[PDB]
Amino acid sequence: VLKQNPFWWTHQRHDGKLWNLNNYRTDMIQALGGVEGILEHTLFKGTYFPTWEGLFWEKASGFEESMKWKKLTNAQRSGLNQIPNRRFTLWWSPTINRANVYVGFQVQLDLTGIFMHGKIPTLKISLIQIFRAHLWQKIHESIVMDLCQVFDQELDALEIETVQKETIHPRKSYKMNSSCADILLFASYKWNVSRPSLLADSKDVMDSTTTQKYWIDIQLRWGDYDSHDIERYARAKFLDYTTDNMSIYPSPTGVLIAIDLAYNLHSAYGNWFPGSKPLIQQAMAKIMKANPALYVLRERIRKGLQLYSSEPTEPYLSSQNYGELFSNQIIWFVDDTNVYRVTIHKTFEGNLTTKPINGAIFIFNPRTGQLFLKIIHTSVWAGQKRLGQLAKWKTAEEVAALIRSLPVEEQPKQIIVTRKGMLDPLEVHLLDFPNIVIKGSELQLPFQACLKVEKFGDLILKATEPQMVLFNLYDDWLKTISSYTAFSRLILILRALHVNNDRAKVILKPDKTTITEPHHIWPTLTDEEWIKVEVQLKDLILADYGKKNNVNVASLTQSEIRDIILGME
Amino acid sequence: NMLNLLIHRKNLNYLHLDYNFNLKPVKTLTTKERKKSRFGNAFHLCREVLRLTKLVVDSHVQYRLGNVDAFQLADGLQYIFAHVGQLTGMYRYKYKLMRQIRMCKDLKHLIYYRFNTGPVGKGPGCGFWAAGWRVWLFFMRGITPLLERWLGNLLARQFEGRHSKGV
Amino acid sequence: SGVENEDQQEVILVRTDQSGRVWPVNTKRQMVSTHEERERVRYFHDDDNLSLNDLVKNEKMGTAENQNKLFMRMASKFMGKTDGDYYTLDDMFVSKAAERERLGEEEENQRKKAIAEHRSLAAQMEKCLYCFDSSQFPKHLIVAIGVKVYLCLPNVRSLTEGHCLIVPLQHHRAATLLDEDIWEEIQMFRKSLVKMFEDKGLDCIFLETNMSMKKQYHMVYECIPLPKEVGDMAPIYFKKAIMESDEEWSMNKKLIDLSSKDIRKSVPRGLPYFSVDFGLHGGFAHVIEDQHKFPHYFGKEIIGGMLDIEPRLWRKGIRESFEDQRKKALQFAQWWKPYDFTKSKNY
RNA sequence: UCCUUGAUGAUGUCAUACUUAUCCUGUCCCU
Ligand SMILES: O=P(O)(O)O[C@H]1[C@H](OP(=O)(O)O)[C@@H](OP(=O)(O)O)[C@H](OP(=O)(O)O)[C@@H](OP(=O)(O)O)[C@H]1OP(=O)(O)O
Ligand SMILES: [Mg+2]
Ligand SMILES: [Zn+2]
Repeated sequence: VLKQNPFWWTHQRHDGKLWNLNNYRTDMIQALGGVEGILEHTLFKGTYFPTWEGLFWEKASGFEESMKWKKLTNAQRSGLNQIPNRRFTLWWSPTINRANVYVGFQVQLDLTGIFMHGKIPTLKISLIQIFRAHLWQKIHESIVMDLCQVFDQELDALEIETVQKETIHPRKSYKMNSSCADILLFASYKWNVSRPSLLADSKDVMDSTTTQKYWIDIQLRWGDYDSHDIERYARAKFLDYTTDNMSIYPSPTGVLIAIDLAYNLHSAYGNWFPGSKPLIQQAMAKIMKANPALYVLRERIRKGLQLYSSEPTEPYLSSQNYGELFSNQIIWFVDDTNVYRVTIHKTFEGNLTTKPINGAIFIFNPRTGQLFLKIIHTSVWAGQKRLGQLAKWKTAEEVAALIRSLPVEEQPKQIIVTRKGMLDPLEVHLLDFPNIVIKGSELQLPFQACLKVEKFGDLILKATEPQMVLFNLYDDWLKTISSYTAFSRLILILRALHVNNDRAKVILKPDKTTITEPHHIWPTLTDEEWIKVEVQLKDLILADYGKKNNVNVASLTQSEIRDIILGME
Repeated sequence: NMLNLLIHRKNLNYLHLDYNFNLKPVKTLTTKERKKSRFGNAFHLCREVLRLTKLVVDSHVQYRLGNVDAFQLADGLQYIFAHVGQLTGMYRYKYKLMRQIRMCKDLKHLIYYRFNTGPVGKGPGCGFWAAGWRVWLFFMRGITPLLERWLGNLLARQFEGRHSKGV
Repeated sequence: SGVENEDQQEVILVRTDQSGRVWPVNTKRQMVSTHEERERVRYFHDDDNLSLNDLVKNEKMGTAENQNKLFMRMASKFMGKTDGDYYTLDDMFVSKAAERERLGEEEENQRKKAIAEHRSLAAQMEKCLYCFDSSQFPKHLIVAIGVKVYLCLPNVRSLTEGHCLIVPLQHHRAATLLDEDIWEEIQMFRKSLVKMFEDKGLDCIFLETNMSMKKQYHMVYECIPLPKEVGDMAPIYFKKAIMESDEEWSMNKKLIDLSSKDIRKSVPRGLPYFSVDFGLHGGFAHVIEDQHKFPHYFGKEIIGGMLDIEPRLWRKGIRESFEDQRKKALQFAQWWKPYDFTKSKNY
């Protein structure tokens, strides 16, 4: 063999590994500074992952693939020899592109507030691709508009007349030398502001009142390892911009806000007028985690880094949240479990083939009990019927069109989805409605079992035209009990329908003289009878869980029983 | 005027030399225009030397306009001479200048430690530009013949023409 | 959306990304003008068409390449030479911002991607052993049928005695790509097969090998019963052999533990993951890079070495009598009579 | 009041088969 091996004297099939370097790797991490001290040299903060634990790297989808195996002509690897190094050079870019590592002329990058020390081979391409399509300008005007719309809803708590956004020349975002005014405020009588201080300072209101005029500035930097202290940067740019002639401000009594795009740090330094510092704190904390332009920034950074993460996501509804279902907000549960349903039959050749059945979209209110059943007829499945996957898109489209037709009073605040694959299409189809929070559930609910009821099934199977049908699963319960008592009752009923589906029907209908009404779903019982049937269905859930898991239900604790019945441990 | 008369005699209307001696293309160039407009170390050495002198002379102009100060002028000149390799970029077109650049860094370490001794802290405030001034004039003492020869052969090739297989 | 009448039918043109999400697909260079009066004001040809909401949409729908499409174009021939300094690959990338050939971008995306994906998927479906209405589909190795998943038996000599498979109805290519309704029903077959082999005195090893996720292979969830005196020695073999698998000096730290994290929230949607679970306790997982130093079997080889079986079983299989020897289904169906949960009609 | 030489259904239309500014990277079948 032409290859030379250094392990010429052994083989792992026979001798074994003979060296192990995990202590070396462990205190290599501990010698470099720990993971925290290592990842500040990186663009980890620019990716905005909460933790570093489940981060997996992905060299399986780069340019070194099906093309670059057999490209041939090895003079290809003369200009494009630095292309495997791009991702690496992106990742450690806050330490490659420092002032103290390259003594150089330090040009500015193209349409950015990024400065490139020296001529790093693949860094400029990566920065052009991440700030493709004027992303600095769009990040700046999205933060100005967000801070204005924050000030567009706190008028009669402070002393105002009208906030006003200047339409300055667009080429001020990527201008480090000087700026103009990102918003101007217009106070009613006067503001005895304080003095200049920081965004995370405590106290001390004082000097002059400065009628009608108040400016903020917004400086977006691209920090490196040496300089990413955002507070010192903010105060330095304040003291330089307020005391020079190239940059002239309406009043001398305003604040600038400095945002480091590379590290997702933010701060401010200026004259804070009373009741604005604890407003701007909450505002900027909200904006740094919901801004759609910073989202494009973060996803383009992760995109270019090819770096993934299972274990953190958006924070789910998982277990400890669920008491927040019953607030004064409009919350929806959406279930598309039964949308693309299929029935299989044999042909004359014998081979099994698949014919669809009519489906439904299950929208439930966990705060009133109002139900939206959207029956999805077969005649929208004319166009694939072999694989599916457009179920997700037709479901998201119908939910978006339903919210579009719904008035603005009953529009949801949160939409909580049972199947996590819907979290991404709705997030597209609800870009028209930005205030809707879309949250996943680790707590799986038996909302598929609701179509096991004969009324729902006979409605869906016999239909020939898509229709929106209304219900209330709290039939007359809210006259006597609460929304969460009715909800836990409904979860007990639907879980017992999912488990046995017939013994629950026998126990809920033990007598012919016990009746149910055509306006309602479940039989009319007094509250003592409801206590009886709730204990009975609780027993149906727990006994069959213990049978399916070879355990006794007389040993289970209250939290374990709650996790069995309500959700999943 | 000399540098952009050299630009305009070569018909390179798509380049622009600004007033601080930064050479940038006006538009996006074809391959033929990019090969035509590549300059050498003579042009860029003269351009960066003129950048350093315009930095010095503009410091003096803002002193003489009444804009800055006497002390801030002295500290600005001391920065300029401590940071030629960070303000100009002369090193890219002649690399041996690192010999000068490191030397100025050494003088900045020598002076500041003697300057910032007692009550005086680590602020900017130090214009003692005699040392860096000497270092960058002794550089010019030897770069004068090299650049005069290089610019002379540049002009002689522009006005006489290139001899193909003469040499 | 797109139609493309494939020989009589209608197929809704859709594209899949890395993460297995399926998006609907709607339907000489001139060196545009990438400056203004002396100042550079845009890089690519369409830096003023895209709005912020349009960037959010194209960031969600957009597949995770965006370097590859440019590097394919600037890697080709007749394209000068990077001469070290003054013309690097950086300003070569700045110079290649042309004016794409009147919706040629949407043309190449739609035509290349939609047609290619459909063509590949169709071929896989046609020759898939699974996805009931296919060409091969033995149909007598079926033992179970569920709401959305079913038991099957392998088409070959079947390595061990009660070797079986847990296959979904449709192509889904991974377990992390599954929805919770399919996954909770695969877990019911798993908890029933464990209880069937535990009372028979055997043990269970559930394999899931998922190779490169762009050839559209059908998901199949192995179940290989081996005797309990060998299955208590089974995490030792897989623990030794996962760490003496893939490309040494790997990135992602081989042998992910799955004791209580159960790959759905261990391996990100999109990247290969060999995984092995021992009975009801989760075992290990191994994110696969370098698809040549990792066999597509890898689990039947470790099980086949600890049972001392010949290598013709795990690679390429041995075929059987096409109806006669394949009535081990008869033997398996009288094993799986007490533990069937998919019916109640047993009066 | 000139001036120069011939090779056996044809001709046209329709249908079928064989190679991309254009790219992706490999398996069948009997004892
Ligand atoms: O960051 P440090 O290691 O403390 O050194 C800095 C640095 O000088 P060096 O280049 O010698 O490190 C500064 O210059 P640059 O960082 O801009 O090159 C210089 O200030 P100048 O910029 O004015 O040279 C500053 O001096 P001082 O801190 O006295 O203002 C000096 O710090 P030390 O003086 O503490 O070495
Ligand atoms: Mg060449
Ligand atoms: Zn299939």
